[PDB]
Amino acid sequence: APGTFAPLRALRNLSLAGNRLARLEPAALGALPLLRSLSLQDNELAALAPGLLGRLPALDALHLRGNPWGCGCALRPLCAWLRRHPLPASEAETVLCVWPGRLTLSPLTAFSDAAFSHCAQPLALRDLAVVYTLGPASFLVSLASCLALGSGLTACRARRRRLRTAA
Amino acid sequence: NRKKYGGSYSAVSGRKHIVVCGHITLESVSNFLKDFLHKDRDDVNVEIVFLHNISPNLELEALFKRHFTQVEFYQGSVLNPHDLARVKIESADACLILANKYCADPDAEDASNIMRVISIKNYHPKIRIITQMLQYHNKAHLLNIPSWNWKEGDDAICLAELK
Amino acid sequence: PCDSRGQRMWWAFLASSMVTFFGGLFIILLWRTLKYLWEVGWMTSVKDWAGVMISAQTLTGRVLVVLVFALSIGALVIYFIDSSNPIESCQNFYKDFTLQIDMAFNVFFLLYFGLRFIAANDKLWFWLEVNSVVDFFTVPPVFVSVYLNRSWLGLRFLRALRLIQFSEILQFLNILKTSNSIKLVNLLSIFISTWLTAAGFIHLVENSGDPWENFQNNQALTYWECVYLLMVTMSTVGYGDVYAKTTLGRLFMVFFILGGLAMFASYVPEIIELIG
Amino acid sequence: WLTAAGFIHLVENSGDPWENFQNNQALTYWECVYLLMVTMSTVGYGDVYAKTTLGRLFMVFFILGGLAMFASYVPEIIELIG
Ligand SMILES: [Mg+2]
Repeated sequence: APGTFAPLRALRNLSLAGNRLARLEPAALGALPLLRSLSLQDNELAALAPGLLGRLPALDALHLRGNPWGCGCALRPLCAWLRRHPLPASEAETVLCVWPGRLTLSPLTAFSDAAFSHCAQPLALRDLAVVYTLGPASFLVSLASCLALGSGLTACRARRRRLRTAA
Repeated sequence: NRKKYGGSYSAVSGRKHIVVCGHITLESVSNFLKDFLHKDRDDVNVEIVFLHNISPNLELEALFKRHFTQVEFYQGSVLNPHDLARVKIESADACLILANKYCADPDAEDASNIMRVISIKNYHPKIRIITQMLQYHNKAHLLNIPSWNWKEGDDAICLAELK
Repeated sequence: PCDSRGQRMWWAFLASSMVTFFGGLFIILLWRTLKYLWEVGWMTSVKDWAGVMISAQTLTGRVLVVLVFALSIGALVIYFIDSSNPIESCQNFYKDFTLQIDMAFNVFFLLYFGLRFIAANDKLWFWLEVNSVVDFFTVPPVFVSVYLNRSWLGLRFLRALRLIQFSEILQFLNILKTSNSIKLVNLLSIFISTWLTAAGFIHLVENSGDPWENFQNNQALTYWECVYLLMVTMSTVGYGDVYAKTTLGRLFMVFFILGGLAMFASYVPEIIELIG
Repeated sequence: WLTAAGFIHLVENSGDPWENFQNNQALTYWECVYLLMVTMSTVGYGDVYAKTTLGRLFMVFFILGGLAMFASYVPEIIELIG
């Protein structure tokens, strides 16, 4: 339940390992500024939702072995944490992808930003205008092109007819 | 419940348009259109505007569809001055009244035709009118209308006389 | 890679289509109000040329009409194929074969829309036709999709509404003349278009849960299951094995029963009688 | 009625081929007759229904031609008997 851990202002290490937690929400943890490490090993966490790790500034050590990590964009905020909090090699070798496919059982630390460039980047200010203007601009261009083609064809036909009426 | 063919014709500069009213039917309209738009005739752009109270059926709607740019239809009554203003009788080059050649009472059909021509003359006297008359005497009745003047062009085609 | 979606950005495509349609309306109404408050014509010449093109009055016109028929069927098939894919996905334009075909179809539909607009008598009442609307909510999203390398299966079901303008196509080509056959094609087109469009809308709203619940009401209904659900619904049978669970799906079902059960009950017996 | 019930029986007892016959429903012929009567009568209890893809497809295409047939035949038969 969200807010379960809220009153615990002085938490340092929280253990949730060996459980059947399918999904962990940002509101479940609450604000834990003093939380220094978290344990989530041997669980059913398919992926960490965005905004979960944003409320733990002091989270320096994290355990993620034996978890069904579906290596997609849903864990983009996760690996970005791992890049700035390197894991020990013994722990790193056990943290692997789980999804069948291109990324099966590949270490999470082996995925770089370029590997997930296709993922949803935050909204920009150029593309925001481009998507808004693409529709009407394309419709106007099509209308102008049709008008120009029709005008040219009609002028050509009229010129051919009046220059060659007697011919 | 709606009027799908209710609308006002728009006069086009440089293009003469004629109005056809009276006995409008699939066979009659098809014959008129194949005579009017024949290839052997000189290339003149004339817009046909049909005015009739009864809404066209699927066959007549399809026939108007084949002549998409050539013809137009507007559901209305010839008696109403508003309907006559909708089809632009004021700017029309001519008005043609078709007749039901095959009718129970030829005098009644002639009465309907003189109705229609009197209505057009009442709304606009200058307009030239081409009509069909089943009986010869009703043509003489047509001559009694004040605006029925032959000099500028005004034609009564008596089927009995010509036959 | 895989699993390319973690969030939702449907508002891009939706707002592109919406701004196209509403900007057209605003410009037309502003032109009307501005006019209210203040040879033979080359505009008339191009309008007449476009009117000849829209009809099958010339060989090139017949070719255009037959192409419109074929590409409407093709775009419907493309939507059917893409229905299996997830609601939102990331794909590459120059490495996938379906997006190129869809782009060609939409470019053709845009040019055809331009021709129809040139040929139109009243611009305002042309802007509010169903064909124009389905052109507004189908082509701009595909252009946005190719620009952003991100495909959202949104209002693509509206392509089924392009199936309505088929009796008129056959009437232009002189194929369809007698009143009974025109009535048959009209009834069949309207019935099948409404069926497939409602099924597509149900598929979209069920696979993408209602927004105020953070999209947590997914039912995972395939398109064929939604077609079957619509058939069972407007047929009044109502098995209950498949039904709409989201609030938006239930709302559309409530507002669609009123207009769809009557449509079924008046169209199916008439179609059967006319074929008989 | 009997032919449609038999087709449902065959299709449901033999699951769609592309699923390697993994969609058996094991309906008796009487259950299929009852289902067809409930369907083309527009009642639609939902306690018995077709689950295979082929069965659902046939049911969709049979609804159109069978509900009208029921609604046109049953009152006429009752009137003739009366
Ligand atoms: Mg016109």
